[PDB]
Amino acid sequence: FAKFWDPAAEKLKEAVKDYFAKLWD
Amino acid sequence: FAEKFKEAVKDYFAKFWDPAAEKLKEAVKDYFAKLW
Amino acid sequence: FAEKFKEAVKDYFAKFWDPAAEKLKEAVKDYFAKLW
Amino acid sequence: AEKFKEAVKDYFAKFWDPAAEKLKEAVKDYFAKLW
Amino acid sequence: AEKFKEAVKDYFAKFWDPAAEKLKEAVKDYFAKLW
Amino acid sequence: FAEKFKEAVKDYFAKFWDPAAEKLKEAVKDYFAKLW
Amino acid sequence: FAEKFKEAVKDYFAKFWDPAAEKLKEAVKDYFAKLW
Amino acid sequence: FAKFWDPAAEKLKEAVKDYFAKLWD
Amino acid sequence: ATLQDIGVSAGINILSAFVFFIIFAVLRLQPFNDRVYFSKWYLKGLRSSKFLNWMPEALKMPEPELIDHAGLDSVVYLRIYWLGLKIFTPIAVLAWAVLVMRFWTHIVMAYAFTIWTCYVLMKEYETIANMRLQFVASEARRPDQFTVLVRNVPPDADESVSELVEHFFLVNHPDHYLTHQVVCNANKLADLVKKKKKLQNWLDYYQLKYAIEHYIAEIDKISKEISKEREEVVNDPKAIMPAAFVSFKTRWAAAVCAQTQQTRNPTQWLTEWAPEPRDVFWSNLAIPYVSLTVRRLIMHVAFFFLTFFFIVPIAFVQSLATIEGIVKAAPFLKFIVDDKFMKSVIQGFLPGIALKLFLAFLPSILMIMSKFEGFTSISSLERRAAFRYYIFNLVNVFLASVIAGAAFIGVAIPMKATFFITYIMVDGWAGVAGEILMLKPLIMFHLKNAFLVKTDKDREEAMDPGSIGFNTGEPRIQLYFLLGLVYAPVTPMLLPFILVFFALAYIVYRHQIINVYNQEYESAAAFWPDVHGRVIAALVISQLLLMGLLGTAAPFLIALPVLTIGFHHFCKGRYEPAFIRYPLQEAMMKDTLETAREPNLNLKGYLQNAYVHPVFK
Amino acid sequence: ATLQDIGVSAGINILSAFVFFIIFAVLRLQPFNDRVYFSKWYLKGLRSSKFLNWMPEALKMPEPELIDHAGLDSVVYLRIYWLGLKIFTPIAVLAWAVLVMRFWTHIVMAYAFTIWTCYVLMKEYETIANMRLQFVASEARRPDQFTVLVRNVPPDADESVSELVEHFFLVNHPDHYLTHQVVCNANKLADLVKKKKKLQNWLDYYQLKYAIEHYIAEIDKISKEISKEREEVVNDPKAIMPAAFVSFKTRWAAAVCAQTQQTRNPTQWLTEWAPEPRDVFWSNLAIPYVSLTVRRLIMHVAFFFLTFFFIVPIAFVQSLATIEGIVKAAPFLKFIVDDKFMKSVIQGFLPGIALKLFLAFLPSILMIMSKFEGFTSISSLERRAAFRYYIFNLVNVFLASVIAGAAFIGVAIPMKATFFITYIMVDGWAGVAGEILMLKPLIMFHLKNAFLVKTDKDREEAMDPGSIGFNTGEPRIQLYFLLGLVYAPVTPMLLPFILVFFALAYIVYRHQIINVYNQEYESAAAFWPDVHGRVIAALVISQLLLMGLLGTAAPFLIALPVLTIGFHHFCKGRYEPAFIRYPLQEAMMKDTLETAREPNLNLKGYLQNAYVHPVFK
Ligand SMILES: CCCCCCCC/C=C\CCCCCCCC(=O)O[C@H](COC(=O)CCCCCCCCCCCCCCC)COP(=O)([O-])OCC[N+](C)(C)C
Ligand SMILES: CCCCCCCC/C=C\CCCCCCCC(=O)O[C@H](COC(=O)CCCCCCCCCCCCCCC)COP(=O)([O-])OCC[N+](C)(C)C
Ligand SMILES: CC(C)CCC[C@@H](C)[C@H]1CC[C@H]2[C@@H]3CC=C4C[C@@H](OC(=O)CCC(=O)O)CC[C@]4(C)[C@H]3CC[C@]12C
Ligand SMILES: CC(C)CCC[C@@H](C)[C@H]1CC[C@H]2[C@@H]3CC=C4C[C@@H](OC(=O)CCC(=O)O)CC[C@]4(C)[C@H]3CC[C@]12C
Ligand SMILES: CC(C)CCC[C@@H](C)[C@H]1CC[C@H]2[C@@H]3CC=C4C[C@@H](O)CC[C@]4(C)[C@H]3CC[C@]12C
Ligand SMILES: CC(C)CCC[C@@H](C)[C@H]1CC[C@H]2[C@@H]3CC=C4C[C@@H](O)CC[C@]4(C)[C@H]3CC[C@]12C
Ligand SMILES: CC(C)CCC[C@@H](C)[C@H]1CC[C@H]2[C@@H]3CC=C4C[C@@H](O)CC[C@]4(C)[C@H]3CC[C@]12C
Ligand SMILES: CC(C)CCC[C@@H](C)[C@H]1CC[C@H]2[C@@H]3CC=C4C[C@@H](O)CC[C@]4(C)[C@H]3CC[C@]12C
Ligand SMILES: CC(C)CCC[C@@H](C)[C@H]1CC[C@H]2[C@@H]3CC=C4C[C@@H](O)CC[C@]4(C)[C@H]3CC[C@]12C
Ligand SMILES: CC(C)CCC[C@@H](C)[C@H]1CC[C@H]2[C@@H]3CC=C4C[C@@H](O)CC[C@]4(C)[C@H]3CC[C@]12C
Ligand SMILES: CCCCCCCCCCCCCCCC(=O)O
Ligand SMILES: CCCCCCCCCCCCCCCC(=O)O
Ligand SMILES: CCCCCCCCCCCCCCCC(=O)O
Ligand SMILES: CCCCCCCCCCCCCCCC(=O)O
Ligand SMILES: CCCCCCCCCCCCCCCC(=O)O
Ligand SMILES: CCCCCCCCCCCCCCCC(=O)O
Ligand SMILES: CCCCCCCCCCCCCCCC(=O)O
Ligand SMILES: CCCCCCCCCCCCCCCC(=O)O
Ligand SMILES: CCCCCCCCCCCCCCCC(=O)O
Ligand SMILES: CCCCCCCCCCCCCCCC(=O)O
Ligand SMILES: CCCCCCCCCCCCCCCC(=O)O
Repeated sequence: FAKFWDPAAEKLKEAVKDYFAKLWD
Repeated sequence: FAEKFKEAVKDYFAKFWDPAAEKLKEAVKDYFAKLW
Repeated sequence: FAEKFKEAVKDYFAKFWDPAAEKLKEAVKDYFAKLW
Repeated sequence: AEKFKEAVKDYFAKFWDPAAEKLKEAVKDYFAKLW
Repeated sequence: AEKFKEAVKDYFAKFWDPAAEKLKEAVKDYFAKLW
Repeated sequence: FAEKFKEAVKDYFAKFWDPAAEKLKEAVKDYFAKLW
Repeated sequence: FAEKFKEAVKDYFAKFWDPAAEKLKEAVKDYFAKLW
Repeated sequence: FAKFWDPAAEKLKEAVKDYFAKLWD
Repeated sequence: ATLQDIGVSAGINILSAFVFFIIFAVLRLQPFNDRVYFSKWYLKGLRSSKFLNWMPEALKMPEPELIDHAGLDSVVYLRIYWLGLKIFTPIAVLAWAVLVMRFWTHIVMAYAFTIWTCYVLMKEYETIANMRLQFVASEARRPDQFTVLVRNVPPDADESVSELVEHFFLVNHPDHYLTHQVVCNANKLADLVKKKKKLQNWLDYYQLKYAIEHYIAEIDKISKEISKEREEVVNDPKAIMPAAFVSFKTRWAAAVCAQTQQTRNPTQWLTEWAPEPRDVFWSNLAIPYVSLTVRRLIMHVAFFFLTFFFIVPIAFVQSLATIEGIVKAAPFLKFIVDDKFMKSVIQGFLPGIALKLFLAFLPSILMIMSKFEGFTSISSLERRAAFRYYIFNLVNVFLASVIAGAAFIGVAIPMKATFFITYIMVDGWAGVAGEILMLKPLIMFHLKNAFLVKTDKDREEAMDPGSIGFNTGEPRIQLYFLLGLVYAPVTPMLLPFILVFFALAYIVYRHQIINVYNQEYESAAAFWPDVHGRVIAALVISQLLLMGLLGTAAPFLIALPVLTIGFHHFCKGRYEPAFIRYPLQEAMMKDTLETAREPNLNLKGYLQNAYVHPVFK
Repeated sequence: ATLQDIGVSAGINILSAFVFFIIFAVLRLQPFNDRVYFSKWYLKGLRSSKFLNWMPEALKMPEPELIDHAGLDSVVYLRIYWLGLKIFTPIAVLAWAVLVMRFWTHIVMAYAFTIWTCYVLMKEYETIANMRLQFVASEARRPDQFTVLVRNVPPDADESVSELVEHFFLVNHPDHYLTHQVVCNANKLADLVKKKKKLQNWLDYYQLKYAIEHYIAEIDKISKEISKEREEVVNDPKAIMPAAFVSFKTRWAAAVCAQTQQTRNPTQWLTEWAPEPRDVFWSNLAIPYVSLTVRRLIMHVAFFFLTFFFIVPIAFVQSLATIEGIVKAAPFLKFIVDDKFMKSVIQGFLPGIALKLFLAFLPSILMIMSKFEGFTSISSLERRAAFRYYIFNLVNVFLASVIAGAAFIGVAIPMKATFFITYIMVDGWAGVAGEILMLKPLIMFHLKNAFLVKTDKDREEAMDPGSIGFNTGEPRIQLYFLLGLVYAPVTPMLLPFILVFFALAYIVYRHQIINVYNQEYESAAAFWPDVHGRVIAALVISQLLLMGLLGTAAPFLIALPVLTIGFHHFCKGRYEPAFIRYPLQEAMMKDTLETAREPNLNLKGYLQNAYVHPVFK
C-alpha cells in the first residue's frame, strides 16, 4: 500500500490547508 | 491593529506547518516500514 | 522550542507592539476623560 | 474627593500621552536587548 | 411415520411410569454413595 | 466451601429430589399423551 | 414441590446468615481497632 | 464511637432480616 | 423459542449425553483403543499394552495427587468449573426465591450478587496463589529456573551479539553470570526438515501399500537442500539475532536479572524469564523486536474486521430464531415442521448447531493471529488466543445476538434468554458429553496404524492426545459466566442450565485430565490473573447492562462498577505478586537446599546446551 | 464582572506589581536586609556581610549552573512555568484566529489543542528524564544511595528486631549486606527537646530585655524530664519499631533490594529506598505499619468533609459576584459604589481577594492531613499535599464556583470566565509580584535580631528562607492550566491572563531560586510523573466539559478522552521508568568509578551512624 499512502499523504496536506483556510478567514 | 495582526499571524504561523507536515509523513512511513 | 519562542517574542515586540500599545494608550485616555 | 478627581482627569488629559510614549518605547527597547 | 408415532405414544403411556421410578431411585442412590 | 456444598447436595437429593422428579415424570407423560 | 421447597430454602439458607453477620461485625471492629 | 457502632451493628442485623423477610415472602 | 422447546430440547440433550456415555463405555473397553483412552498412563510409563462408573472413579484421586500426576495448570483449569458452581449456585437460589418496589429489589440483588462473586473470587485468588508458591518451591530442577531471555541487544559495529552479551553480563552481574546461548534464525532449515518428515511419511505409506520413485526423488532433493542450509545457517552472520538466553549460577541471580531494568534505555536489553525449552516457540525468536509494535497494531485491525464481518453469520443464526426464518433458509424442512414434535426439535437444536459450526474455526484463526504478533512461548500464545476469543464472544455472540434479535438493548436482552438456553444445552451439555468419546483421536489413531506404521515403535507417536486446550476452553467458561451474571437478575431460569454445564464439565474434564491429556508446558497457573480479570469485567458489564434495562437511584447503580473495580485493585496488590514476582527469599531457599542435596552438581554442564534450537541438536 | 472591570482591574494589578517591584528595589539595597534577600549565597558560603534590572540578571545563569547552584528539583519546578507558555501560547493564538459549522469548528479545535498539549508533554517528559539520569549519575556520595528502608519486619518471640534484620539480610543478600540501624520511637524525647529550645528562647528574650526565675525553673524541670526520658527510650524494648535502615556495600546491591520482593508475603519485609537522612520525617517512623491503611481511609473521609464544608465560603464569594451581593454583604460600601470608578475596583478585586483569604490556610490543613497519613519523608509529604490541594481546587474553586454561579454546567462555565480572569490577576499577577518583597521573612528576621539575638552567630539561624513550596506552588499552576484548557475553546480572552502569569512567575521565581530559597531535600525531580499526570487529567476534564456544553458526532467527542489516555500509557511505559526504576548498569557504573577514584574509602564508617535519630546524635 506504499503506492497509495504516499499520494494520500499529499492529498491530506492539501485538505488541511483548505479546511483551515476556510476556518481562519 | 487586529486586521493586520491576524494576517501576520496567519503567515507566521503557517510558516511552520509545511515542515511539520513533512515530518509527520515520514514518521508514518518509518513506523510501518520497520515491519519488513 | 526556545529558539523559536525567542524569535516570536522579538518579532512581536519589534513590529506589533507599537500599534497594540497605541490602542491601550487611547483606551486609558478615553476612560478617564469620560469619568466624573 | 473633588480635588483628587480633578487632578486625575487633568493628569490623564495632559500628561498621559507623553507617559504612554515613554512606556511604549521602554518595552520595545527592553525586549530588543535580551538576546 | 404412524407405526413409530403409535409405538412412542404407547411406550410412554404404559412403560414410562416404571422407567421414571427406576431413574428417580437411581439418582438418589447415586448421590447417597458419593461421600 | 466444599463441605457445605457437599452437604447441600446430599440434603437436596435425599429430601427434595423425589417430588421434583415426580413433576418431571408427569410432564413427560402428559406431553406425549397429547401429541399425535 | 415449590411451596415447600422455597420454605426449605428460606431456612437452609438463613441458617448460614447469623454467623456470617457475626464475622462481618468482627471484621469491622478489628479493621478499625488496629488504628490504636 | 465504639459505644455507638456495637449497637448499630445489632440494629443492622435486624434491619437485614426484616428487609429480606419482606422481599422473600 | 418457547418453554416447550426448552423442555423438548432438554429431554433430547440429556438423552444424547447419556447415549454418548454408553458408546464411550463400549469403546473404552475394547483393548485396541486403550492407547487412545488411557494415553496419559502410557506417557507416564505406568501402563502396559453401571457403565457410568467412571464418574466416581474420576473423583477418587486427591487434588494433591492430581497436581503431581497431571500438573498444576491442569488442576487450576479444572477448578474454574468449581468456581462457577461456587459463584452461581447461591445466585440461582436467591434469584429464584426473591425475583421469581421491584426497582429497588433489582438493585439490592445486584449488590448481593456482586458481593458474593467478589468474595468468592478473593478466596479463590488466595488459594491459587498458595498452590503456585508451594508448587514452585517443590518443583524439580529445570533450565528456565536459571535462565532469562534477553531481547533487543543493541547493535555494535565491531562486536558480535555473543561478545556483547558476554561482556554486559560479566560486568553487570559479575558474581553469577554463567553462560549464554545466542538466538539463531534457523527457520528455513526447520521448515525443510519438517517438509522432509512429511515426504517420508508419504514414502512409507506407499511402500506399505505396495509413485515410490517420485517420493524417493523428493527425499534426496530435500536432503541436499537441508545439508546446504545447515552450512549456511551456521556460518551466516545474518542468521544471528540480537537476543540470547542467559544463564546464571543461582536462581537468586536469575530472579534479580529477570525482575530488574538493566540499562537506562527501557526498551533495550530487555529481560524476562526464559520459557522452559519445550515451551519455546522458536519461530518467533526470529522476529526483530522492534517490529512487534507494528505487528500488534495490524492484528488489532485484523481483529476488528474479523469481529465485524462475523456479524453476518450471527444475523443468520438469529433469522433462524423463528420458524418462518427456518423454512425460508431451509425450504426442504417445511414438510416436517407442521408436526408439533419436530417443530420443537428443529426450533431448539438448529440455531444452536448452526452457531456452533460457524464458530468452529474461530480459535484456529485466533491462534494464527497470536503467532503473527510474535509471542515467544506456547503458554503466551494460548493466553492471548484466550483473550481475543473472550472479546470476540462478548461482541459477536452475546451483544450481536441480542442486537440482531431486536433488529428482526434493555428489552432486547430478556427476549434472548431462551436462545442462550438452547445454545448452552447444545454447546455445553451435549458438547462436553461428546468430547469424552474423543472420536477425532480414535479416527486418526486407527488411520495411522493402518497405513503409516512400519514398526510398533511408531505406535508411540500415533498416540498424541493433545492437551486441555486453554485457548478454547477458558473462553467458553467465561461466556457462560457472563450470561449467568447478566441474566441472573432478569431471567433466573437460565442459571440451572449453566449449573448443569459446570457440574458436567467438571466430571468429564477431571476424567480426561487423569486418563487422556498431556500437558505441553507447565506455567504453574500463571494464567490465573487473566481468569480473575475476565470475571471482574463480566461483573462490570452486567452492572452497566442492568442500568440500561432497570433505569436510573443513580448513585447505587454507579457505585456498583466503582466498588467492583476497587475490589479488583485490592486483589492486584495483595495476590497478583504470587504470579508476577519471584521473592528473593524463595529463590535463595531453593538454591540452598539444592546445593546441600546435590553438592556435586555440574550446573554448567546441565545448562550449557539448553536452549539450542532443536533443529541443530 | 464586565469588560471595563477587567480593564480597570488590569490597570491596577499592573500598577500594583510595578509598585511592589519599586519597593523591592529599595529594600534589597539596604545592607541590613542582605541576609534576607541574598540568603542563598550566605547558605552556600559565597557571600560576606532601571530598578528592574534584576529581571535580566535572573536570566543570565545557564540552566546547568542553576542545577548545580540551586538543585534539580528547583530547576524542574521552574520549568513548569515554561511548560505553561509552550502549551498555551499557540493555543491562545489559534483560538483567537479561528474561534473569535461552529459545532465542528469546536471539535476540530479540541483535537488541535489536545494533540499539541500531548506533544509538548511528551517532549518535556523525555527532557526531564534525561536530566534526572544525568544528575543522578553525577551526584556526590550520599547515604541513601546505599540504603533501603525495611518496614513491617514480622515479629518473633525470641529474636529482637535487630537480630531478625541482620539474619534476614545475611542470608538473602550475603555478598553485600553491610550494616543496619533499627528504628527507634523517640517521639517523646524529641518533643521534650524541642520544648526546651522554645523555653530557652523565652529565657534569652527576657534576659536581653532586663519572669527570669520562672523560665529558669521551667528549664531545669524539663532538663530533668529529658535526662530521665533518654534513659528510658534507650533501654525500653517497646521503643523499638519493626523497621530498620539497611545499608549495603554497593549501590548495585541497594538497587536490587529496593526494587525486588523479598519474601512470599508481599505485605512483609517491605523495601523501599531510604530518604536522605535530612529528608526523613522521623516522627512517622513510629507509626505501626498496619495502621496506615486505616489512617488513609480516615483522611479520605476528613477530606470529603473539608471539600464539602468549604462550599459555603465559595458560595459567599459567588454572592459577591454582583454589586447587589457586595452591598448586602458589606452595607458600609454603599456610599462608594455609585462612583463608576470605585464600582469597578470593588467589583474586580473584592471577590478575588475574599477567595484568596479563605484559601490561605488550606495548605496548612492539607499538610497536617498528609502527616497524619504516615508518610516518612519530606518529599513524600509535599507530593501528597500537592495532590490533595489539586483535587480540592478542581472541586471547590473551579466546579463549585461555576455551579454556585448558576444557582445565584455547560452554560454555567462561559458565564464565569470573567470571574476567573479577575481572580488570576489578583492571585497570579499581583500575587507573585508581592512574593518577591518577601515581607514575612523581613519581619521575622528583624524581630529575631531585635529580641532573640545574644551573639552574632544567632544571626545565621534567623536566616531561614524556606524553600520553593512545591505543595503550594504546584497546585496553582495546575489550576491555571485547567482554566486554560477549559476556557480556550469557549472564551479565549482568558488565556492572555494566564500567559502573563506564567511569564511573570517564571522570572520572579527564577530570581528567588538563585538568591533566596534553600532546598530541604533533593528528590531529583521525582515529582515529575505527578505533574504529568495532572495535566493529562486536566485534558480529560476539559474534553468532558466540552461534550456537555457543545453537545453530541459522539465518536469524535468520545475518542478524545480515549486517545488522551492512550498517550498517557505510552508515556508511562517509555519515560516513567527514569523516575521509578534504577538500572543496574547505572548503579554498577557509579560503584566502579567511585572505587577507582577513592580506593581507600571506608564505606562502613561513612554509613554506620547515618540514620540515627537526631535526638540521640
Ligand atoms: C487526540 C490525540 C492524542 C494523541 C497524542 C499524540 C502526540 C504525539 C505527536 C506526534 C508524534 C510524531 C513525532 C515526529 C516529530 C514532528 C513534530 C514537529 O516538529 O512539528 C510540530 C507538529 O506536531 C504535532 O503533532 C502537532 C500538530 C497539530 C496542529 C494542527 C492544526 C494546523 C494549524 C496550521 C495552519 C496552516 C494553514 C494556513 C496555510 C496558508 C509543529 O507544530 P505547528 O503546527 O507549527 O503549531 C501549531 C500549534 N497549535 C495551535 C495546534 C496548539
Ligand atoms: C459492591 C461491593 C464490592 C466489594 C467486594 C467485597 C468482597 C469482600 C467481602 C468480605 C470481607 C470480610 C472477611 C471476613 C469473613 C466472613 C465471610 C463468611 O464466612 O461468610 C459469608 C459472608 O460473605 C459476604 O461478604 C457475602 C454477603 C452478601 C449477601 C447478603 C444477602 C443476605 C441473604 C440471607 C437471608 C436471611 C434472611 C432470613 C431470616 C429468617 C456467608 O454468606 P451467606 O450469606 O451464607 O450466602 C448467600 C450468598 N448470595 C445469595 C448472596 C449469592
Ligand atoms: C451429570 C452430572 C450433573 C453429575 C455430576 C455431579 C457431581 C457428582 C459433581 C460435579 C461438581 C463436583 C464438585 C466440584 C469441586 C469440588 C471441590 C473439592 O474440594 C477441594 O478439594 C477444594 C475445596 C476448596 O475450594 O477450598 C472436593 C469435591 C467437590 C465438592 C466436587 C464433588 C462432586 C461434584 C458435586
Ligand atoms: C513582566 C513580564 C511579563 C516580563 C518577563 C518576560 C520574559 C523576558 C520571559 C518570561 C518567560 C521566559 C522564557 C522561559 C523559558 C525559557 C527556556 C530556556 O531554554 C532552555 O534552556 C531549554 C529549552 C527547552 O525546553 O528545550 C531559555 C530562555 C526561555 C526561552 C525564557 C526567556 C525569557 C522569557 C520569554
Ligand atoms: C510571553 C511573554 C513575551 C509575555 C506575555 C505575552 C502576551 C500575553 C502579551 C504581551 C503584550 C500584550 C498586548 C498589548 C496591547 C493590546 C491592545 C488591546 O486592544 C487588545 C489586546 C493587546 C493586543 C495585548 C494582548 C496580549 C499581549 C500580546
Ligand atoms: C451441582 C450438581 C449437584 C448438579 C446440578 C444441580 C441442579 C442445577 C439440578 C439437579 C436436579 C434439578 C431439578 C429436577 C426437577 C425439577 C421439576 C420442574 O418442574 C422444575 C425444576 C426442577 C426442580 C429441577 C431444577 C434444577 C436441579 C435442582
Ligand atoms: C440428577 C441430576 C444431577 C441431573 C438432572 C437433569 C434434568 C432432569 C434437569 C437439568 C436442568 C433442568 C431444567 C431447568 C429450568 C426449567 C424451567 C421450568 O419452568 C420448567 C422445567 C425446566 C425446563 C427444567 C427441567 C429438568 C432439567 C432439564
Ligand atoms: C433445602 C436445601 C437442601 C436446598 C438447596 C438450595 C440452597 C439452600 C443451598 C445449595 C448450595 C448451598 C451453599 C454451599 C456453600 C456455601 C459457602 C459458605 O461460606 C456460606 C454458605 C454457602 C454459600 C451455601 C448456602 C445455601 C446453598 C445456596
Ligand atoms: C510588555 C508586556 C510583557 C506586559 C503587558 C501588560 C498589559 C498591557 C496587558 C497584559 C494582558 C492584557 C489584556 C488581555 C485581554 C483583553 C480583552 C480585550 O477585549 C480588551 C483588552 C484586554 C483586557 C488586555 C489589555 C492589556 C493587558 C492588561
Ligand atoms: C506575527 C507574530 C510575530 C505574532 C506572534 C503570535 C504567533 C504567530 C507565535 C507566538 C509563539 C510561536 C511558537 C513558538 C515555538 C514553537 C515550536 C515548534 O516546534 C513549532 C512552532 C511553535 C509552536 C511557534 C508557532 C507560532 C507562535 C504561536
Ligand atoms: C436417560 C434420559 C431419559 C430421557 C427421557 C425423555 C426424552 C424424551 C423427550 C421428553 C420431552 C418432554 C417435554 C415436556 C413438555 C414441556 O416441557 O411442557
Ligand atoms: C422422572 C425421571 C427424571 C430423569 C429423566 C430426565 C427427563 C427430562 C425431561 C425434560 C424436561 C421436561 C420437564 C418439563 C416440566 C414442565 O414444564 O412442567
Ligand atoms: C478498521 C477500522 C479502524 C479501527 C480498528 C481498530 C484498531 C484499534 C487500535 C487500538 C490501538 C492499539 C495500540 C497497540 C499498542 C501496541 O502495539 O502494543
Ligand atoms: C454494557 C455494554 C457495553 C460493554 C462494554 C463495557 C466495558 C467494561 C470494561 C470493564 C473492564 C474492567 C477491568 C477488568 C480487568 C482488566 O482488564 O485488567
Ligand atoms: C473507591 C471505593 C473503593 C472501595 C473498595 C472496597 C473493597 C475492599 C475489599 C477489601 C477486602 C479485605 C478483606 C480481608 C482479606 C484478607 O486480607 O484476609
Ligand atoms: C506602570 C503601569 C502604568 C499603568 C497606568 C494605568 C493605571 C490606571 C487605570 C487604567 C484603567 C483603564 C480602563 C480602560 C477602560 C476599558 O477597559 O474600556
Ligand atoms: C500605552 C502604554 C501601555 C503600558 C501601560 C499599561 C496600561 C494598562 C491599562 C489597562 C488595560 C486597558 C485596555 C482597554 C482596551 C479596550 O478595551 O479598548
Ligand atoms: C462522609 C461521607 C462518606 C464518603 C466520603 C468519601 C470516602 C472515600 C473512600 C474511598 C476509598 C478509599 C480507599 C483507601 C485505600 C487505602 O487505604 O490505601
Ligand atoms: C462537595 C463535593 C465532594 C466531592 C469530593 C470528591 C473528592 C473525593 C476524595 C477521595 C479521592 C481519593 C482518590 C484515591 C487517591 C489514592 O489512591 O491515594
Ligand atoms: C467533566 C466534569 C467531571 C470532572 C471529573 C472527571 C474525571 C476524569 C478523571 C481522568 C483521570 C485520567 C488519569 C490521569 C492520570 C492518573 O491520575 O494516573
Ligand atoms: C486505544 C487507542 C489509543 C491510541 C493512542 C495513540 C497515541 C500514541 C502516541 C505515540 C507517540 C510516539 C512518537 C515517537 C516518540 C519517540 O519514541 O521518539
